[PDB]
Amino acid sequence: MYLKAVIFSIADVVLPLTSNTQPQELKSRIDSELRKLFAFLSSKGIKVIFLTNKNRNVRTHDGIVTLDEYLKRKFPESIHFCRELDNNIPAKQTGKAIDFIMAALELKRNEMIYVGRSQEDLQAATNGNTLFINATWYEPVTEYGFQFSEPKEIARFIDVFCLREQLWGWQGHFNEDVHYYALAPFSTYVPEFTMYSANAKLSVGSPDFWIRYLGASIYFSGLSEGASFITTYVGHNAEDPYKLANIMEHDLKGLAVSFKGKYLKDLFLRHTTAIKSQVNITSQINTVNLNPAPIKNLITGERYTNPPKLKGKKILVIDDFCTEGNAHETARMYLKAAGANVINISWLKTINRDVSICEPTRKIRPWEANTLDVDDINYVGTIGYAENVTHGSAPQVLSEKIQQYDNWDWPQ
Repeated sequence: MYLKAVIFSIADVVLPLTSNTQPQELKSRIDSELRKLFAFLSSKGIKVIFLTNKNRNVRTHDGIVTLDEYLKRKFPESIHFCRELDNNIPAKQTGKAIDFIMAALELKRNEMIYVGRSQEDLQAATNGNTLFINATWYEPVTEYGFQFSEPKEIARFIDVFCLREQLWGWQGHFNEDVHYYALAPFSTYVPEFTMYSANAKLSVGSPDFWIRYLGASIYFSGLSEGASFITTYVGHNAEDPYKLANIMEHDLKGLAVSFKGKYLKDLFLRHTTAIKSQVNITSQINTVNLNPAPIKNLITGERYTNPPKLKGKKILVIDDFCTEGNAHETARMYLKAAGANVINISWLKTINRDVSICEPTRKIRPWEANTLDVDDINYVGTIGYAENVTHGSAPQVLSEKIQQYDNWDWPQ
């Protein structure tokens, strides 16, 4: 098991608090779905924790009861860590209540996730470096994605992405600074399979499917630890380089929030159109660089006034396809030149294609255009495909995983 406990907060999750003008049938439906979720978790051996501050009064049809009485009668198979009832529990928003639960239940930090909605619970989860599961069935969120609109979505996320032994279908390392991960193997029989149309929706899967796959694998693998930045690469056409980022921006913002990191949508610039390749690697190197003024505030559009501080910072680079690695290696080359610690993550790894690892013989000016000759490339090694496929991973599983996700329903 990767996931051994799910923490639930109360406000706008178990009980609607912000509003008292909700659809009259919704609270009963949510209670029914929460019981299904908790029973599902129990059936998988996963503990249900309520983490609360006050043993607040709760109005019921029969009268007022305490929160502990309410939870124990409605959701008896649970663990209620309530600060008002136990002075040993640290203040939630410090993050240290996570440390308390880890010790009390003898669990690792990334053996738990944290379902909440309020800003106070977002801080409790993220300051405790636990994955935040943003529950939006009582209070909507418009600023970013990676949301869970009803309790069934949490069970679907867990069942599809969190219970399998293999979080990555392919992964490899080279020297001490090259780290490649891919969610699933991929093989096709057409020459240039597109993930999205020329002029936008995805062709394979969906934004919610991929962000949930990414979130689970990055988190339960331990790979999110210490990540400061998440970014995407750029398409080959300088006139339209952000088609993937544009589709995934909403959800990548939400994943960054949940990781206590920052999503830099336009850290990479495609200043000139290149040959599509993921072909000599100079085609990539000579047509991209780092943006010295990326968007700092995706709400306002305000840009950094000085280049982001990347030295010694861990950055997750996410792309859709990895074939021979020309895109990821170029992304790594620029970020490494700026002093960052780079993780290269792909949705899909093309089968029977090896990744050539490259290092420049000449110095890179990472924040502006560079023009390298083919002789300026040192091919230092290879992360092969066959040698690094994880057990049970085949190009046939992605189809089955999307089908399982798209048609998911409560089991019997």
